[PDB]
Amino acid sequence: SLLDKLERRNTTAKQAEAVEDSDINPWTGQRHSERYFKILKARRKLPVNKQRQEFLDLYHNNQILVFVGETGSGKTTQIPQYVLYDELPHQTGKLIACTQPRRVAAMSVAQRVADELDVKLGEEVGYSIRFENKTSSKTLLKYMTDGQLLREAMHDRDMSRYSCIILDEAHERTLATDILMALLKQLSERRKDLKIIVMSATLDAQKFQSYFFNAPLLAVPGRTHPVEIFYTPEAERDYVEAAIRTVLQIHACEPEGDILLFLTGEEEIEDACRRISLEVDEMIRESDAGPMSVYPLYGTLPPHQQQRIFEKAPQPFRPGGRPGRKCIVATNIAETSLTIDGIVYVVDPGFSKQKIYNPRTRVESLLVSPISKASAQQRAGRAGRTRPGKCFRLYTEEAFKKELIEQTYPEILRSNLSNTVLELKKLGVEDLVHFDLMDPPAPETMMRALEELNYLACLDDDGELTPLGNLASEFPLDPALAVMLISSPEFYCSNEILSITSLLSVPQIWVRPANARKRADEMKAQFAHPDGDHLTLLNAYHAYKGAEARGEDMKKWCHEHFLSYRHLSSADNVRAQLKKIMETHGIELVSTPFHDKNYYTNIRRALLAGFFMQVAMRESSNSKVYKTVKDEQLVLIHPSTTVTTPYEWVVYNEFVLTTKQYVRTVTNIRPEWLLEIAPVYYDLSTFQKGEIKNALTRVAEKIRRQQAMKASKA
Amino acid sequence: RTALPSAFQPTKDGKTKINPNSFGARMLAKMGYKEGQGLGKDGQGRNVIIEVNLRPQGVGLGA
Amino acid sequence: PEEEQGSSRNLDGRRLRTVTEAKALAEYLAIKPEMEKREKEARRKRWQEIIEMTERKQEEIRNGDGKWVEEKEVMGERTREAVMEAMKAGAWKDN
Repeated sequence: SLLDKLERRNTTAKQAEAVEDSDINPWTGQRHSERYFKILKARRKLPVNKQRQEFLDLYHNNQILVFVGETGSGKTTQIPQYVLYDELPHQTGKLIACTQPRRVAAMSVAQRVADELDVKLGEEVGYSIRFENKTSSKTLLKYMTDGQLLREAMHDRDMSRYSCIILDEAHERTLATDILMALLKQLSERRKDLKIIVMSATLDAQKFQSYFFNAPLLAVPGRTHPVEIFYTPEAERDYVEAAIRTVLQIHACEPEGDILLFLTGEEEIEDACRRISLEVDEMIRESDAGPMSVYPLYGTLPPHQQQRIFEKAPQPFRPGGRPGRKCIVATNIAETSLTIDGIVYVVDPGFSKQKIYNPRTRVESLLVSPISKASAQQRAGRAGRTRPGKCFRLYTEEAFKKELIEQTYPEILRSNLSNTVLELKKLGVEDLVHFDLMDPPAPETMMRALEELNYLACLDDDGELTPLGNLASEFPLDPALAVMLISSPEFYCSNEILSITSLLSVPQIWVRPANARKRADEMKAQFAHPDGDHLTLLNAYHAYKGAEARGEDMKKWCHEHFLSYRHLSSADNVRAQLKKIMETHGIELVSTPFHDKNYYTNIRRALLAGFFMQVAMRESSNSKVYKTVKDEQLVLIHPSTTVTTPYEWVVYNEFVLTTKQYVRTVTNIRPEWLLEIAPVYYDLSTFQKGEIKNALTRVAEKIRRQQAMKASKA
Repeated sequence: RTALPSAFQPTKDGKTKINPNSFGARMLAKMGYKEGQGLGKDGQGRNVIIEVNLRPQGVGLGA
Repeated sequence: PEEEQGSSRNLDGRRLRTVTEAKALAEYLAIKPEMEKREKEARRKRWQEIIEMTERKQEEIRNGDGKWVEEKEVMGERTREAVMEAMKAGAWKDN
């Protein structure tokens, strides 16, 4: 056969091309089709096959390699097929791994690889995602997310099931991608039989080689259509107004072509779209300008909105007049991995919404920050795809050269590392500080993550992983959610706590449209509970399950109740996965009776045990401002909270830092219940400032006096 | 189990100090963390966390 | 320097301050209608928002604490505990 004729780590590019062009495909002993032949011809015409011989030589001569190439060159698809052909997985028994940043992108790449190889999806080419493993025992190439690769490394850090691993889209600098890169570097240092490939599209090839200790770097050439870059004469305070004026000027004077504008938020994008529609109506009324189709692509858009954004531009009102234009106000979707046909003009305000987690108070926020040079280059590359384009930025050239950073901040510094520390402890990395990491996090952040793990009983005082930490690492959720699910058997509310944890892991299901805000508020009040936002979410999930059992349409019921059907399905799948994991681990599933009055108290106690770290207490009876004990954070309650009366203790699942500091997803709890749930974290002997800890100590003294009175009376 | 103190203790000036008596600090010291130097194979990582800039809403780059 | 010598003359016998004021009035005539419209809908939107605040307070009146609610919860659990100890000790004295 072709695989038997090809040698491991010695297959030539001509031999691989002959095996691909052969009428008998030996992956499953099948016959090649016309679509497979067309895909092979396209891969040969692409620049990946021109440098395929050099890539194979570099992979044979070096265990770790870096390939830097432009988008569309074929590094995501043609490199893995050639790597698998050179590795010959039938003679080794180990598969090929393709690490990707996005699960949907990994699934699309796996489907494209299966279509190119003329094999069924999951048989030879497989896809691995969160709670979705579409693979079989005969799979040789598997595309998996960075989180899936991290979970596989935590399950078995030896990585014996994978012979060659290629991590693509490494320029995103994700925390899981960095952890996977560190694990791959450690595996390459331990055993030389594993092949490591790093695919990049930026100018960080030298940095990647320095991280991989002078790995062989292969550059894939290939250009695209030209883009003329223009800069504003000065920095504008009103970025939205400047973008609106630039879009109006492009519609009035510039030639035909779609224009993509860089916005920051969903409400700002909607307001800008309304203003652009009013301006286009005024221009049509006065100067008889051409038609303009406004399309929003912010962080909260539906598939219908995405299809309307990807739809064609409107036609001109009259022949020979101003041509029609499509103004797509996108937030960050169109910056990278987006192909919009007809896009010619780009408006870059230089501001985008990025997520940052400050470890000083452990507060996560989505703040508007200045754009980077990499983001500007990505926007310029997105503009002018099929033809020559123009990209105008609202910042000076000197400002973009100096003030704008070369690369964006990484997700390791933008988020916490408690899950990474738990995964390293499960895999066996005792020396986390001395671990071979190219871009490790801060020592203060690592100490905070280890302290959080010790508070959640993921690690002991010496940093060793206990059985609770092993169970938390095995469970595909946060350590706090795993601790809540573990402690739910004591509270006898295991099913409700698992549903709440699944809903917290899944995205927000509450839909509050601007034109249906009253209907959304009415639905939230109908499906809400006075115990807390977690109780309201549990009641909404129970109502959705009851509607599904009764036979009503899930999407129609979600639309009627202002809910998200996709988020509800994701929460149901996460709850099913958590129940399967609990059944595998022997965790009992119990639920309190509905007629029992202690069900809400048990649920509140389980929530307090799960998330006792994020607990806030009211500063005064006349003040609505709460004081979270995490570094004494003064915050408020979010307006989406369903609790009409604020509680003495509010356990908050999420903390959002904005212009007004508010806490969302707050459940009612008492200080005595919190101290009973977590006596180690809420110890009065180690209690610091201030009066909140003094009140907790007073409540503990009152509980001790009550216990003494009960012992005296008994 | 002893009540482990928080690693990032907020002072009266609003700054978070790394308490060396914390369990996380003890684990980092046992692993080989050095004060003023980042972790990793060669210590090339960032020694400080990413700070979010409080830029105005609807404000362009460089403003 | 032209501002210092605004009363001096050009070669065509025209005062530098008149050149400057002609340019400034040209700019003012170019900008005046659009800023008139801007302040017009600024007034409209501003006192429309004032109106909307007034009906949101009207609706708040139309439809109308923490120590209170946890005091209610604690006396409820204490009354339940009293109930269980009462029929654990046999305190049936109803009529």
